[PDB]
Amino acid sequence: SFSQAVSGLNAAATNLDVIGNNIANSATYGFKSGTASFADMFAGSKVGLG
Amino acid sequence: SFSQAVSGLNAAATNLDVIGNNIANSATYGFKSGTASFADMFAGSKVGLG
Amino acid sequence: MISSLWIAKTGLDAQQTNMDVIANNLANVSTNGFKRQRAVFEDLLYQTIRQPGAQSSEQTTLPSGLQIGTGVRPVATERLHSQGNLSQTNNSKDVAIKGQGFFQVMLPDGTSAYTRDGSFQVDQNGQLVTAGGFQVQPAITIPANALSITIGRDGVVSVTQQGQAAPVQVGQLNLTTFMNDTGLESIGENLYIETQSSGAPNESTPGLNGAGLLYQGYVETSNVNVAEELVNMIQVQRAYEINSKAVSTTDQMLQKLTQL
Amino acid sequence: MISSLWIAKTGLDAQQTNMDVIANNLANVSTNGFKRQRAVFEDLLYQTIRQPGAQSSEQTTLPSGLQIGTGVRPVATERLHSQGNLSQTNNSKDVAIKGQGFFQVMLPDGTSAYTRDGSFQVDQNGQLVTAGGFQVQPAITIPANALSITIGRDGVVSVTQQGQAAPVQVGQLNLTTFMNDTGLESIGENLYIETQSSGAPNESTPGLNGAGLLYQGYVETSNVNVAEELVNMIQVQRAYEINSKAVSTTDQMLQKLTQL
Amino acid sequence: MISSLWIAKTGLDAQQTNMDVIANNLANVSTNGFKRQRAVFEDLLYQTIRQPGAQSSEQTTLPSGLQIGTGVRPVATERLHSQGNLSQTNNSKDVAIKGQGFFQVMLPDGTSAYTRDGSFQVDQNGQLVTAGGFQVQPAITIPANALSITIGRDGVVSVTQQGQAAPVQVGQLNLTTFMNDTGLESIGENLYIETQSSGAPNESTPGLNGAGLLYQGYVETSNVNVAEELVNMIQVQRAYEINSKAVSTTDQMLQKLTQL
Amino acid sequence: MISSLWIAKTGLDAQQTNMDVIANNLANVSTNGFKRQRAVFEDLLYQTIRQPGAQSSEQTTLPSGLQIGTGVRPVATERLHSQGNLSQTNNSKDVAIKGQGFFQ
Amino acid sequence: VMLPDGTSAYTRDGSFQVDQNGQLVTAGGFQVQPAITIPANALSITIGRDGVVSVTQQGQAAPVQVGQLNLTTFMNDTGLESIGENLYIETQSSGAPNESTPGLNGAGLLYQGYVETSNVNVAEELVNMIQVQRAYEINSKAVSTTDQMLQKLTQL
Amino acid sequence: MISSLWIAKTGLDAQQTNMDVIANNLANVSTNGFKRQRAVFEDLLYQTIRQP
Amino acid sequence: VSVTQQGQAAPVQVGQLNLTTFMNDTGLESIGENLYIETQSSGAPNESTPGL
Amino acid sequence: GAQSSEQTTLPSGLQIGTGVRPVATERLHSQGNLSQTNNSKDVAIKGQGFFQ
Amino acid sequence: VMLPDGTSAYTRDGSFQVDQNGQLVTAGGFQVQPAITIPANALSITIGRDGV
Repeated sequence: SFSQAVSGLNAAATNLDVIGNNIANSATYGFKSGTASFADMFAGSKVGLG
Repeated sequence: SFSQAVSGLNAAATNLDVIGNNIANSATYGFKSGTASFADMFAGSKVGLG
Repeated sequence: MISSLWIAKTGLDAQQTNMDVIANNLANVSTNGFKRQRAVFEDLLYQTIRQPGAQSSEQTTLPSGLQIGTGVRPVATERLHSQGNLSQTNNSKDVAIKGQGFFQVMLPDGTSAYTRDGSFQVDQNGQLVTAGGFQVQPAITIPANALSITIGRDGVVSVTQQGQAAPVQVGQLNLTTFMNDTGLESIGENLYIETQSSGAPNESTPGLNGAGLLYQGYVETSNVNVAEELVNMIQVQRAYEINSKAVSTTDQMLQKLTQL
Repeated sequence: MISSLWIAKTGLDAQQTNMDVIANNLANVSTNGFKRQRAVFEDLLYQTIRQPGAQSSEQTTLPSGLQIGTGVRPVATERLHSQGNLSQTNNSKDVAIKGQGFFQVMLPDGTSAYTRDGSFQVDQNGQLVTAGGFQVQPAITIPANALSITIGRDGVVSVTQQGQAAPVQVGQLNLTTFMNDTGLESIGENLYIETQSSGAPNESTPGLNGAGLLYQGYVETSNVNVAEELVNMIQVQRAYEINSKAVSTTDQMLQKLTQL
Repeated sequence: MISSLWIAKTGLDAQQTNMDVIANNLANVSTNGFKRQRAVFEDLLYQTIRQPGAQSSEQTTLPSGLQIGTGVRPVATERLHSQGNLSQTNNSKDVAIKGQGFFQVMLPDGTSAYTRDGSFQVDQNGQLVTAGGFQVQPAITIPANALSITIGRDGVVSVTQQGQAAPVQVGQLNLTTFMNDTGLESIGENLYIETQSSGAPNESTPGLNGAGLLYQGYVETSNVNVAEELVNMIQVQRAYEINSKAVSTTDQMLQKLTQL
Repeated sequence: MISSLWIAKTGLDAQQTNMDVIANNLANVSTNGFKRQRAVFEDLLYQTIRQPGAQSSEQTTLPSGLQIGTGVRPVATERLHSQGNLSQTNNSKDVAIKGQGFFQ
Repeated sequence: VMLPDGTSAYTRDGSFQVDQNGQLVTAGGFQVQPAITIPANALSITIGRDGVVSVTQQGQAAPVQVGQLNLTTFMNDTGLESIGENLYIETQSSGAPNESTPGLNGAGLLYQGYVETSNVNVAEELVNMIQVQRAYEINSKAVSTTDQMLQKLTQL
Repeated sequence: MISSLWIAKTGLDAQQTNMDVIANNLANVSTNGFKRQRAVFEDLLYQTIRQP
Repeated sequence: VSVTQQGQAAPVQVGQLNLTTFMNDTGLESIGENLYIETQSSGAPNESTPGL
Repeated sequence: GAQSSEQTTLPSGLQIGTGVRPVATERLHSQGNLSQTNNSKDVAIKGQGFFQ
Repeated sequence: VMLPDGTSAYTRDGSFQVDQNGQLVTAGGFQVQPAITIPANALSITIGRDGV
């Protein structure tokens, strides 16, 4: 729960960095916006890893 | 590990001193702003000094 | 004096090392061209007692014998060599690297150190020097009558004199790359020297076989991430407190025994 | 000199061994690729005196006769080989295992050891080694001018050179699986060696018949559950208290016999 | 009058010596340039009784005969001559060493002592003295109306005068290095004198021959690490308690002898 | 009454002196032209026992003998004579120093 | 370790010091075998896994090998004679001292920065003191009983 | 009881005097012909453990 | 009795520790130096592999 | 110091001592820290004098 | 050790002192041969492993 929560914290930070990069490039000719895709990291099926 | 953090606190205080001095001279003819540069104090690697 | 006490006395020291690394990283959050550290740990001795796999009978083996272990030791603190974010502080004397190369600087004793800090100054004689006063190599002199300094993406330093429409080339800045960037020995003042684990210094031009690119008016900031250091402090503090609790439990156990 | 004192001494030694195991587990919390250990005890000999089941009388037998037991002894310490939670260190050379495989390294002596920790570095010559400088086999040679190292899910190590849109394969990282994973002899330094109780090392590709998947930029932290360790510390302290009280009670009884 | 009493008395004395060293280390937390101490212990004599290796039979030997040992005694006290953490005192008169050098000062008796403490003052005559008033060597004298004192990384002391655009040199702060730094005899007042076990005084400038670099405005704090001292206090207390229990057991044995 | 107790007693006294220095520095924040104090300590005497460098055998010397030390003592309290921040009170009689002089 | 008289002793206490002429010696001043001389220009001394001692001097980017730490292995360890100050001398029960590199021929490894502590188990010794004391109190009572029996016999 | 405690109590009282002066200055903003106060402090006694 | 040799993932068998069993163990002759010798009331020393 | 022999002297002879006694109770006449009681009548001395 | 009559005796009591003319003597005052004479400006006397 301190490694499953850290993973979610880092994922949210990555998403926010992507959003900030999209905002900063509002006026940039030829720029394409970016989005982040997340996937779970299950192991056994009863033990989630974040 | 107390001196290492005290040094960082002092560096942040110096940065804020420079920022405050720059702000106070917003309207002062012939004023050139200041900038503080920092360098680490590694002793023999594998340990930090601040 | 007792085994668990030594083991928990190694746990305390390892967690103190982790806190030292975290605090040193947080203290240098603003120094340009900084690479943050990461401490790695490994298991100490493992007392054999009953040997694992020992032949108890003539046909039955003993699986996973009584392997009582000792505490922990740290192998080393390794530098996480990643590209710090570049900052546009718009000065002609600040240069930032985009790849994985290093600037070569000549130490006063005649040896050469390697630095990724790009905040360069000009001494009274006109040479490019590091902010600590160490002269850069292979020496780039700047005339007194200089109007503008232009350092291109290939490291060519040009100076435009008065009333002349063409720039004058005053040198060529080269980047040193190593087989192993982690093995370099940090000597402070944002300086690293060569060690035998870092191979040999391969000098290269900025854009060819693997030296990085130089951007003028840019400074390379540190790669330290504050939030991760905060979370790591919260976890190191808890681990240190729990190991101290183990020390206290051992102390209490030794009390009753002696009292008997 | 008296039986109860030997029994209580054995109990005290067993509880001290349990505390030593707990302290070793708590000292290796920050170690990557560490597995927590648990000790299992067995009761000692049983004095026969009156053989149960003997004829108590011509037509009747003795039900559950007089057996006097000795103390306790530890059988073995078993590891818990389970997947620890993954941690993102954002490093191109850190590798974590999702399944049940091990990395193979060569000791300087020429023998082969096995480690689950994936914190890898590169030496001065280019080969992938562990933190202790041991060379990962099968030898993976990273060339001088590498820009990025990609390690896939199936163990292929590729290097992307400058100006070439295709990546150059420079090795193949395999995983070794053993029938009995807990039977390996731990030599410390995060290293396990094969014993006769750990079967034979079966090499396999990471993704095939049961080797795990390799994740780049991830490290497998220890599986030590700390709250369980605190509760077990409480339990061990109380058990040591009770055994010491038994020793003290036996001491008080022998005193009255001396006084006689 | 009984062997065990003398042995346990020696043990008590050794533990008291360990506690004395611990208290000395703890009392000097705020001392600049202080080095922590460690005690080394050895076995005392060994009563031979049976000779191990003697001829028991015509073709058999006596393996590991009856050797009875005496108590314990401290061998020696060793310092940990390592770099202490630096502290910024923002004073132009305070100098810190980054390597392994010593400052040479002159005692009032005319003999030279060596100190790593950098808290310097200027006397009424202008000579750079230490906090106790001993004159550094050489007499780095200071002019009358100095505005600022600049001590470089290589020991060059310069003074900036008024109306003069160039700093004047008033001395050269040198460092003394020894073959064995642990062999220097401590005399108090943060002063070490030469002995025959500390080699010879090698005078050198800061930066060459290994001697360290000088930082102006910083002081070298003590290297005492508190957590080790606390765990060692626990160790000393419990070992002292065990040895006192052994003394008490010997006392009860002797008393039982007296009653008969 | 025992050596370690005296050493710890000296350490306590030194730390108390440091606390007094800090308290004095704090009490004079609003004073004009005040220079803060800093205390410097020194390590006390050493009980010799075995002499470091004493010739044990005919040829081998004893390195780093049993130098059991006593506590600590404060040498001095030094002022930091540095130019404090100047404050404008706009008064015709208040004077401030820019360098390193003193009024008599 | 080489003793002043020239005969070699053996120790497991790994706390070493450099003497005034370089030279690694034990804390008692006896020189360790074989010879390692550390120069003045040394910045850091590293002792490897296999006992190789390397010294880093200023300027040189490559460490300079100085000496080799050779471990002496006996085949009967307990048969050694404890000569006092953390030293054992060979006897007829522990003959043939085999010099070897650490890690080879069954020899152990070297960890630098760590010292092996005593293996004395404390609870065992306390329980043994209890047993010894009560045993000395039951033998003393046997002495007293024999004395009383003799006094009664010789009184008539 | 302790020198540090007396020094800190004295510093507290001095800062309280400064606060009272500031409050009295603020309370008399609208008064005609008022002159605001300013407090001047000084160092107290200095014990000579070792004479400079 | 098996020993571990360096580099050999397998133990080397050295010997078997056999136990001698007597019929009337109480009839043995205690000769002093923690040794019993066979006496006509404790005859027939049967060597055996322990456990069998 | 007595002549133990015809040519030698006795060093440090047999002195058996009795217990311990208190000599004197001395006062430490130093300057205590000042406390301000906001009283027009309380006076404090700064040097080394006494009121009569 | 040298007896008053001039013949040499032998002792194992290692408690020695020094008399007023330098010189090491026993607790009884008899002088020890060989003759070892400690000077007056001595700061510390070390007796080594080999009797130096």
